[PDB]
Amino acid sequence: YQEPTDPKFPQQWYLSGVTQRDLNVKAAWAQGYTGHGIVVSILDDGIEKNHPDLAGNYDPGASFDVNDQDPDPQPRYTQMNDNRHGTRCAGEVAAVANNGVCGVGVAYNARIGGVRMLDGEVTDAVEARSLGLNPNHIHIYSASWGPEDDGKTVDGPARLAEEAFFRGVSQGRGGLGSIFVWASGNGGREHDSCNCDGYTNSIYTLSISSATQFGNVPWYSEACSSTLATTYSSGNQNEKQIVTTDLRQKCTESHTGTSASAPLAAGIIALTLEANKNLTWRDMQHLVVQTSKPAHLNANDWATNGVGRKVSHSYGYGLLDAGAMVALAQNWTTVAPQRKCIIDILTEPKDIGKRLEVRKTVTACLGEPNHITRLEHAQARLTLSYNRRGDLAIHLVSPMGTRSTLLAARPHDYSADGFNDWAFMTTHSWDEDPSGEWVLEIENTSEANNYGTLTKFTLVLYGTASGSLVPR
Ligand SMILES: COCC[NH+]1CCN(c2ccc(Oc3cc(C[N@H+]4CC[C@H](CNC(C)=O)CC4)cc(-c4cc(Cl)cc(Cl)c4)n3)cn2)CC1
Ligand SMILES: *[C@@H]1O[C@H](CO)[C@@H](O)[C@H](O)[C@H]1NC(C)=O
Ligand SMILES: [Ca+2]
Ligand SMILES: [Ca+2]
Ligand SMILES: [Ca+2]
Ligand SMILES: [Cl-]
Ligand code: NA
Ligand code: NA
Ligand code: NA
Ligand code: NA
Repeated sequence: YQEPTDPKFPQQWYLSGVTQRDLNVKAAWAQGYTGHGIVVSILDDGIEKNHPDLAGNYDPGASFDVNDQDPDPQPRYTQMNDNRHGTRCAGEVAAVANNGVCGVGVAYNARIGGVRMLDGEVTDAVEARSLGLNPNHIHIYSASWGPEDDGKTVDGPARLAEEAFFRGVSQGRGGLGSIFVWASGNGGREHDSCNCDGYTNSIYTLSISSATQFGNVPWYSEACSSTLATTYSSGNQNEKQIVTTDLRQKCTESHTGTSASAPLAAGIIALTLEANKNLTWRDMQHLVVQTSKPAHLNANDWATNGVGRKVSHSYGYGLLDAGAMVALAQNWTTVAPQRKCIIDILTEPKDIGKRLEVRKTVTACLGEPNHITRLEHAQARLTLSYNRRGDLAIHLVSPMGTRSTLLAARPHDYSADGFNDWAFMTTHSWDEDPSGEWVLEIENTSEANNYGTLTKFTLVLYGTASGSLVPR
């Protein structure tokens, strides 16, 4: 195998590293996987389709302009170069290799397109038409943004966009399901807590956080239980950043944030899909859980879950490992159909006050076709009132003892509107048996005499009843 000759490939440290601080992408290339036949679309501010490092892989069938309602996602050029982000992300996935220009994409033989959707008012219809673009042609969608990362917003897909997620994972990709890759957020300095973002908090999105070059949690990172894994991105000014294509046929060395991590993951998922085109949307999440690597990622919350895997709210299961992903994909056995076990927990509303604990022992739908012995995602769908929402912290403990943070205190969130059937999601109990005692903890982290009431707690379990591996 001959590594790329592109002039900035040596600067793509998160691919070309020889120090083991990389995504292990060369190992996938050397197994023969480069993204050939796979189609990825960047949901963002447009894509410079004539960029010298994108044109050779550009796919009009992976593109649309939902801001101006036409097929051409070319960015709107401005003095401040506002609409450059989709072009940066596109090159992360699929910049052309061995052509003397900039660097390379993770999946440098994949086809790449973009939906111009963020350069205008982002409505529910705009979101739905983007998520649902050409779902039997596009395999993988990459989205780096969501509701405001101000540390005080709770929002997610409205009805059309949520319908687009369900249609995508159910009928998309010939019934195997669209793969939606999401950035978990850039709200770290606002103390944002990313289960409050219903896009990354969705089970239908494969959610990705960031690590700095020296292996630390970047200033912009949001911790939450819905995240599944990590790719490298930017950090402090002694740490390198992401190197990729830029607007006006240029090359940047200063692409940053969790919004630069999701495209790298989308590229790795493209290599993995080339290795096994029959993988379902759930299969892909299983592969990420099983192959991602905690080693040398620094966090104070690494915890071993009930099946022996280390998990962090900053990093999920750790750094994506492209060589391991493509190796495990090749002989992967499709998972069983998804079961869903609904458990209404409360027998009466509960005052929250300073602290509330709710304990319930469940059988996880024993005796039913939705019996789950092998968990995937779990949700605590909560309806509660509180006088100042950001003073709340919420934890969920599984029968195996895994403590998922559902919500951390958000100092800027002054809302008195509480949570209205908000489906807080955790990935940290993946492959555990969910039968037994679950514990929900709601705590007032402030010294103020805050008040409110929990009126509904639905525990929703997803998973199967077959196929488990020996614990790690
Ligand atoms: C270098 O940085 C470049 C600068 N760039 C500027 C533009 N930008 C940006 C602009 C707007 C933005 O707003 C948003 C805001 C949302 C949240 N939703 C919630 C539902 C709401 C409609 N409720 C109802 C009841 O009907 C409409 C807004 C979602 C997304 C979103 C959705 C999808 Cl499916 C894919 C992607 Cl990608 C984003 N997007 C997020 N980001 C990102 C930064
Ligand atoms: C894809 O997986 C399904 C489910 O196991 C199987 O029935 C089908 O034969 C597979 N298709 C290919 C082309 O391998
Ligand atoms: Ca256009
Ligand atoms: Ca190149
Ligand atoms: Ca956020
Ligand atoms: Cl469902
Ligand atoms: Na965000
Ligand atoms: Na997700
Ligand atoms: Na444990
Ligand atoms: Na149990």
